[PDB]
Amino acid sequence: VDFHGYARSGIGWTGSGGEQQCFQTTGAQSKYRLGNECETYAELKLGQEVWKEGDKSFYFDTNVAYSVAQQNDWEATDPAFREANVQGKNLIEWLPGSTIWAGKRFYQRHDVHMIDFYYWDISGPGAGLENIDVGFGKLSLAATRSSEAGGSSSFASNNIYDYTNETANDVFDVRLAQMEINPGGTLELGVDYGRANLRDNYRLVDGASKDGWLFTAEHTQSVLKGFNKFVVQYATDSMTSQGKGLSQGSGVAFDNEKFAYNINNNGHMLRILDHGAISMGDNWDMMYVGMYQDINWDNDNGTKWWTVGIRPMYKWTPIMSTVMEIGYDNVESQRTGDKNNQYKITLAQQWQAGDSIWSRPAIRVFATYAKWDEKWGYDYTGNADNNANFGKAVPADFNGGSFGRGDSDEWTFGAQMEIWW
Amino acid sequence: VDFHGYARSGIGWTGSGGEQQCFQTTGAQSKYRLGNECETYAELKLGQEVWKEGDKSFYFDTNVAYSVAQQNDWEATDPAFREANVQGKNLIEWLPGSTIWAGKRFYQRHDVHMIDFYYWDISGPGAGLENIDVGFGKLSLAATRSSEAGGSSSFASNNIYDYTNETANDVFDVRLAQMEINPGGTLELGVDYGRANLRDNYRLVDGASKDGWLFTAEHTQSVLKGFNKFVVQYATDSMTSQGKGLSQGSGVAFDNEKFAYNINNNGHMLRILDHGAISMGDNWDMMYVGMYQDINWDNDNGTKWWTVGIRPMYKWTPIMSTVMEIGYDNVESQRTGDKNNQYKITLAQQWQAGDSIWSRPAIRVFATYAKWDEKWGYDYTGNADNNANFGKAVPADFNGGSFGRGDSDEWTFGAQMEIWW
Amino acid sequence: VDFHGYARSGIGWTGSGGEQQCFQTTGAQSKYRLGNECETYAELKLGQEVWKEGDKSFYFDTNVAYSVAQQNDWEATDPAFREANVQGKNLIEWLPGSTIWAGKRFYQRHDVHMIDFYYWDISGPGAGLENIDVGFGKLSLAATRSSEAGGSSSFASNNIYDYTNETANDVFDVRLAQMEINPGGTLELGVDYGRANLRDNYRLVDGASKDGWLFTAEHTQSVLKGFNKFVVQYATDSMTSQGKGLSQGSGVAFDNEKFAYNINNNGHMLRILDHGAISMGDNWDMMYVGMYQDINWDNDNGTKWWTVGIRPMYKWTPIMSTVMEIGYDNVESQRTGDKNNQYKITLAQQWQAGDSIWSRPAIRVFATYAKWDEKWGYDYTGNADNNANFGKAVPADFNGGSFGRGDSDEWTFGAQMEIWW
Ligand SMILES: OC[C@H]1O[C@@](CO)(O[C@H]2O[C@H](CO)[C@@H](O)[C@H](O)[C@H]2O)[C@@H](O)[C@@H]1O
Ligand SMILES: OC[C@H]1O[C@@](CO)(O[C@H]2O[C@H](CO)[C@@H](O)[C@H](O)[C@H]2O)[C@@H](O)[C@@H]1O
Ligand SMILES: OC[C@H]1O[C@@](CO)(O[C@H]2O[C@H](CO)[C@@H](O)[C@H](O)[C@H]2O)[C@@H](O)[C@@H]1O
Ligand SMILES: [Mg+2]
Ligand SMILES: [Mg+2]
Ligand SMILES: [Mg+2]
Ligand SMILES: [Mg+2]
Repeated sequence: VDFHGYARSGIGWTGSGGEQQCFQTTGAQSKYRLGNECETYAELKLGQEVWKEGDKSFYFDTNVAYSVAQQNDWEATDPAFREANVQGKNLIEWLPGSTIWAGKRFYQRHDVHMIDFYYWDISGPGAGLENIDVGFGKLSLAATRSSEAGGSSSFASNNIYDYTNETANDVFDVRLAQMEINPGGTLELGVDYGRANLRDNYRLVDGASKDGWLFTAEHTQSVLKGFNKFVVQYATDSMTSQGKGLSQGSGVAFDNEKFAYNINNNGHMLRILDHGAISMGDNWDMMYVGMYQDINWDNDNGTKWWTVGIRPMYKWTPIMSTVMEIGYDNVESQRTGDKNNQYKITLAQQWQAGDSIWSRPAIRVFATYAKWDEKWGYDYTGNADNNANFGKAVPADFNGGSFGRGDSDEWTFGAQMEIWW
Repeated sequence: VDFHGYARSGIGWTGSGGEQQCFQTTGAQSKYRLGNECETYAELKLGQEVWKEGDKSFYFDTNVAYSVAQQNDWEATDPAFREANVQGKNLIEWLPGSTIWAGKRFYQRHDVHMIDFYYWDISGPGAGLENIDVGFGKLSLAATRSSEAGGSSSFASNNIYDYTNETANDVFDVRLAQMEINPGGTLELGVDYGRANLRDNYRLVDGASKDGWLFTAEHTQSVLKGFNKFVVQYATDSMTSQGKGLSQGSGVAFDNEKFAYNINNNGHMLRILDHGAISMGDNWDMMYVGMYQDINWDNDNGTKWWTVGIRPMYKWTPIMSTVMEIGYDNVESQRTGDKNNQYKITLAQQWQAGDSIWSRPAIRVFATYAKWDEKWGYDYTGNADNNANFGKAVPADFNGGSFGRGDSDEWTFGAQMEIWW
Repeated sequence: VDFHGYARSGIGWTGSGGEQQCFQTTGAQSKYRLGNECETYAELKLGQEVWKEGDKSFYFDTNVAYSVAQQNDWEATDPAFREANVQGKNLIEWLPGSTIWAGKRFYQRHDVHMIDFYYWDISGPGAGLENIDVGFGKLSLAATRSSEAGGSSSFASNNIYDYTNETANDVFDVRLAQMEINPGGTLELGVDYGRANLRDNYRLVDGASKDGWLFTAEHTQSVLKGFNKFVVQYATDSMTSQGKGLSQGSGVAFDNEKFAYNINNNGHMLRILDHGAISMGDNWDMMYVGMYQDINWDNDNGTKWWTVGIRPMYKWTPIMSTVMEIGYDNVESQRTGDKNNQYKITLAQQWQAGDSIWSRPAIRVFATYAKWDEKWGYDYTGNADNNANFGKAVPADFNGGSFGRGDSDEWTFGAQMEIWW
């Protein structure tokens, strides 16, 4: 039995009092994670190669995930059963090296570690034919499923409160990877087509996006004992709200009282991203990100987000290091033109298993400082039935209220482990 | 650590739109499973032989089961903790080869794979003394527990709404197996006695079945590189509603609003079943079932169910096959005499680990067609307080309503893995 | 992968009817467990040494716990994710042999097996530096976290119903162990300081304990092939309600309707405990406890509890034994001066893996008799809003009601396994 997974767990304090607090910019889809993670999260994977004859094999893999508040010993939770799939490798003679698979799977996910941000993730229930050797690269085909909680009506209606039936969304994914385009440099291209897939006689609200595309281009360059990844993605309509390869064609969301409201996602997203991790000598490693993400919707409630950060690591010893993370977010509301910004600074002393910035496990002792200035926020007051602005970006002081996190400061400290195995 | 279990997971589409739909006859207790399974289901077993001295050993076994809708990646659920037991083998010198056990256990279950139907299952919390060598066969004794959600009142009452206290049911099970009765043929006999087991001063509703028996006879014949099982079972009163060896003596059920209603199970069940799996040459395997099950209740709301189906497999290659499944159900309401029927046809291309129809894992690509014609259904409209017919079989058009699945067609397709290890 | 854990599971009957019932004295914090455990409880631990170079290593450990009613096969539950931590051993050159750790962990827990009673348990999310070699002993430092469900208000208020915000409690723990003080005798000393840790501008109710101390002294003596532990603990204010090393500074509790009520824990607790397990020849083992615990609160609602019990084991054979357990509880309400008492007698035939009273797994067949006489109980009628006495000790016949378990008898029997591996 193969035992693999991911986990993080710790204990933290907020400088002004109480348990650790974590700092994310209103409107940003990520935060700089170092010394800024407020939950115990674990994935326990049990897998096995259950049959092997020569070059041919079947591999079975599972994944059970737990997320708890880490404020107590006994923390009862609903585990998420995320993966259960079988991979059949080298079973098709005319397509040597290629894998056939079906089941729930984390399918070739692309992320930026330091902000824990997945930018290409179509994971879910699915099936496909992977790694077809096409001479100048590897071709992979897959179909995966996601579902919105409501969005569909069984009868013709102009009332959005009738659109409460779950709507399956399908994604069809084609990727062509490992194209050697320059010395030490590979290129990967992907296309995703996603669409709401309605039951017979069901309908989406008038104007629903329904379907959409996501186009990806990723260049990977071997540099300074590490790598650089330069990414450009462009998404359309139904693919803009999740933004990582899953479709949300219904354009319907629900408040806490189960009232439906319209979040039409017609429009486009442009994401330009560069990240990597490099070594400078034998004492220094560094991770870095810079990203510009523009989500432009027809309803005007999109966002324009810039991020940049660095995470240098100084190795005193093969297992002991000093790690620092500096991260900056700036988010502009499309609706109001206001801007939200934050800069976060973390200092950590770390013991890790190996001398790389990728080495895990790691035990950290840290101190974090964040300073933010938010001039807008989302209006989630009342409910969607009472409030016509429910879910719209709004200036910080709209109607005498307070929206967004204001203009303030805070520091946290504590200890944490992180591991993948 | 031994890692074992069962899992199935896939992605599917309904021809008229939306996610895969699965087809079961109203009134039947099973469906033809090939290309007709609409959830991700997994049992993860971790066990260990924790002590061994010579012939003597203790084995520890567990089982955590997950069932999710396979419509999304993150699917939070309540896992069922189904097994946790210790088996002590060869500990009693005067009963060589026998096992003593206690804990929650899947105890000698008998099922028909292709319709995923358990016909002899008393699994639950329990204890027993298994495999006593009695010369001409093996004798096993066990006691297991189940519990109805309500059914018991703490005081004398004529109001069925007072019978809301959980009622434990005990089953006492004696089996005599492995009797060689003919060349290549074994016989197994079993008796189950089950009864509601009331707390001091609690009561069942007047007329409650209370207790009941289940008698089983199974003949196993080695034929054509596989087997044939011919089964006859007869159950009485409290053993008829579950019908696999667990008792439900209280005869009380609850609607969604927690209103109690009477489902007295006085009466009998006769089940005549034949199933097996045979090989025809080196290229053909086949599974087959035929069953007749008559549940005759004093209240007239029983059923009379006929099933038959076959699942031939053509082996093109040692790992690649074409599998087809054809299944037919016919259910007659005891109450009205109407009939519900369905025929399902599935075609699949499959890659599996081995050249048997029992070989797992298996990756399937399938297409399923079902056609049904239902003239009756159960009335679950209103609640048990408003509706005197709550839970009764009822003609399809009763009182201008629509009951059962009507007279229609549908086709589905998709991909799926199944594995036991 | 290392597979470790704890589990118990069985089936039982109550002499007067229905499923097994378990017997605990009102006011006691424990019960004599043999033949007196009414649930299936399991901890499944998966761990791994993920990196090792010479003397240095990192160990990763997890723990998922399940507790179900063992009344049915399919028992869906919320597993508790109790442990997820990394232990870095021998990483600090100037502190040889010491371990640095962070994550959720069962930290050096001290319990009395036979009454399943933890007397020193600060487990939870935490971090620390363990086993510092200090010449004449081992020094350990740790900080762990716990949280009360409510207790904090965001604004100044005299209304206890406003104090509904969770309040983090921190515990700082220092232990000095393994001091050889006499031949075959070790001494361990510990100090815990715990305090409610309020968010900025939040408050506790007027008079809240807020913080407190727990002082522990444990002497361990090697005797008669086993051991004797003699324990003295003294706790103050916020450390008295949980009583094992976790703080509950807020002094606020909630009824079932979410009404807050005051359980101020100002006062002190004195615990004097002696327990051990000894061998008498080759045929006899015995576990025993004696404890006096006095919880003296300023509000008068504390308790004074005496327990004593013994568990002799007669070994007929290396794997087969006859086990008996006799246990007595006596609890006096501080408020009324009434006394609750119970004596429990259990007889079991057992098969176990090894010839010790500590050997597991064990398969038991038992009969239990309990006789109790309770002259007081806690008033949990109405809710905290209607009832001024909510939660107070009260004479058995207070206001014509019935409080406590009365004056009665009962016997149970069944089978059970228990294992740790
Ligand atoms: O698939 C990535 C996706 O998973 C989520 C949970 O829905 O994040 C969790 O899982 C990740 C590993 O699979 C971790 O990186 C992350 O810390 C954890 O919360 C989404 O947030 C993420 O986009
Ligand atoms: O004990 C069989 C019994 O389990 C149920 C769930 O209550 O079926 C689940 O478990 C079986 C394996 O233990 C699978 O065959 C089945 O697919 C799964 O749903 C009952 O349906 C069944 O009678
Ligand atoms: O840490 C001990 C603490 O855990 C509890 C559950 O909250 O007990 C459970 O876990 C123990 C093992 O970790 C078992 O000994 C016990 O039987 C089980 O209920 C608390 O009751 C106990 O104080
Ligand atoms: Mg402005
Ligand atoms: Mg008719
Ligand atoms: Mg739940
Ligand atoms: Mg009195």
